[PDB]
Amino acid sequence: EVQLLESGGGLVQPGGSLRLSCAASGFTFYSSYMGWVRQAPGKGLEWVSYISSSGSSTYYADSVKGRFTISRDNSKNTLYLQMNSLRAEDTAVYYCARVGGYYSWGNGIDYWGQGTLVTVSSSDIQMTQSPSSLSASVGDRVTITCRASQSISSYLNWYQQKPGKAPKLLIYAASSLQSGVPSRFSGSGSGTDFTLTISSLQPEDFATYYCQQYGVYYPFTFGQGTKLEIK
Amino acid sequence: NTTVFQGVAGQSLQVSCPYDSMKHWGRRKAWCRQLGEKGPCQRVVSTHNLWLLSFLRRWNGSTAITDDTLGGTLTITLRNLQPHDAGLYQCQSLHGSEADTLRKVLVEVLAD
Ligand SMILES: *[C@@H]1O[C@H](CO)[C@@H](O)[C@H](O)[C@H]1NC(C)=O
Repeated sequence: EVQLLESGGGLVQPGGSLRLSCAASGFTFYSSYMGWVRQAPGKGLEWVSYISSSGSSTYYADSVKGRFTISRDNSKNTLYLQMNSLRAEDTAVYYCARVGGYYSWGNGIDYWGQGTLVTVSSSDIQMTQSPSSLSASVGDRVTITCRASQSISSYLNWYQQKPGKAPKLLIYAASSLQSGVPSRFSGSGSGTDFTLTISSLQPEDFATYYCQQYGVYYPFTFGQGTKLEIK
Repeated sequence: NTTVFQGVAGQSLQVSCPYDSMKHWGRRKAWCRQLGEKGPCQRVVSTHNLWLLSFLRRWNGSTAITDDTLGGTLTITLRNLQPHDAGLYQCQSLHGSEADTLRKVLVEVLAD
């Protein structure tokens, strides 16, 4: 039922503007916060913008700050991102994102859109993942670590991006699993160092895994990512 | 619709809830968090048990509550606002086994 369809991606010459419109279906739009998150081609995630339930609270990343303008229409269930005065490094896949909290930030970006490609012809809290690459076999216990600079207590979220497909929320609040997540996944951690564990690895788990700070400090920064590929 | 109350993270936000001082005379007040359209309202703070000492700030976590009884005004003060403090909230008048909703307020937190 739930679907998010982005529109407006493509090629734009530098300096020009571009609008991205996201159509939302199958849930309560006026109650959930919304956002846009980007992924540079073959690179990690990066949050772009977030907008409030009432639309009267916008939060842009420092890079796009001053240039992009997030917007929304609850009567039409649409989420806009106006990228005026674009730049050459802005190019990436842009992902329409639901927050999944009844007027609250909730647990994390639960449902992602499939994203549209936007190309252009030519302090912070560091979240670092150990390792970056990893080659495993089917049925191997795998452990991934995520480190924060300043303490974040228990407000960590793990997302799992399949090859080429959109991400999806795996672990919320570091400890607990999202509804529907298989039993084998096990998240854990507190403070600065957190760990995710795959017990008895299954074939469909080979993918990229990202961590994110979600709840304490408004730089909701993502992790650099760990690529669990096949041996 | 409902009123939106914006606050900058790390700063304090003072929410006001006027009520009929005579209709709710002798009834304590509460400030709770709405968990859904039909979901329950999870209590955050409540005025002091004694109805006389309700004007003072009862503190739970980082949320204080004062209740001007004679003037009839429920003030809530959220100090050091955090992103997880964002959400929909209810001012309530508690009587017996029931709670009447004085005002529904959306609390949003901004960055700096
Ligand atoms: C204080 O807040 C916590 C967190 O919501 C809640 O569980 C508790 O019941 C509150 N205490 C009172 C006295 O309302």
